[PDB]
Amino acid sequence: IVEGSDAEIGMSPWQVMLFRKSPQELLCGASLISDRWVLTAAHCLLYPPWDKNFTENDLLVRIGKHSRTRYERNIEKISMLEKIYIHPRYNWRENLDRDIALMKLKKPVAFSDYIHPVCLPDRETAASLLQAGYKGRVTGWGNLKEQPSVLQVVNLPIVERPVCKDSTRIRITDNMFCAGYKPDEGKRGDACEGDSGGPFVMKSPFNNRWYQMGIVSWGEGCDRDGKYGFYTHVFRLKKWIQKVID
Amino acid sequence: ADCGLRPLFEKKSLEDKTERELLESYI
Amino acid sequence: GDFEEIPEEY
Ligand code: NA
Ligand code: NA
Repeated sequence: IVEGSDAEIGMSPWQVMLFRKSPQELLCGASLISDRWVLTAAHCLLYPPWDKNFTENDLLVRIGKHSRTRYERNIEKISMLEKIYIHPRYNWRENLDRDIALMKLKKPVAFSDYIHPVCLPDRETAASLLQAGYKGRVTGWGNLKEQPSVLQVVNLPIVERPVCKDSTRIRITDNMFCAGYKPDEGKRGDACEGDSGGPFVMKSPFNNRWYQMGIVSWGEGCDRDGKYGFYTHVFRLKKWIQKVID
Repeated sequence: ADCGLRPLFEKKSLEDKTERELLESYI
Repeated sequence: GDFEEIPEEY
């Protein structure tokens, strides 16, 4: 996260760290959506241009964390994966369209002050909140510039689709949305390397619950002027999510 | 359905330091 | 690596 700030304790109790078992390291972000299911970017698990193809056994899920590097005894919980599901139309060759994956945990995780699932949007929540200028929040342990001690937070405004499309030569799809400040707006911030798979969340003003509207997917560089962060549109892929869970 | 209600914030009626930036953009 | 060691159990 570039140009964010340190999270408060318990501010993002759905934040999940995808952890590599050997060499022990951060792979990606992710989010908790129930006591047994974790949501992330498909590119976190499968990205052939970089010879990435992780299997269940290569990885661990670390839930309830704050510190990037420390073992947070009596607070985090470390879970093994039972199974990985990648969208069958995930487009790694072109533009990362449908950049989404689910992870089923071996055992349900215990909820706590620091561990709690986020909501997934229904159609009406999506329509209400996914509007240009409306701000969301993205969190991660990724790079601070194109390594944090603790989880970082940044609030960013949703950008108009033509502004998103005109910022890149990549083909943008209805399964993506972009966010970030324009150079003229003065403020800045973005996701970066290692923040992949983490959540873009919004707080509904109607029922006061947090919803995960996006997944950290791609950006040309990090926090570059005139470029934006691109996020997987979670509601657009909700049919696939539910079918998998069901 | 207790999703999206954080124990240390919504559950206790406490606000985090920048959630109101988001509310103020929902215009 | 820069990562404090996790319990062996995991
Ligand atoms: Na364009
Ligand atoms: Na930018």
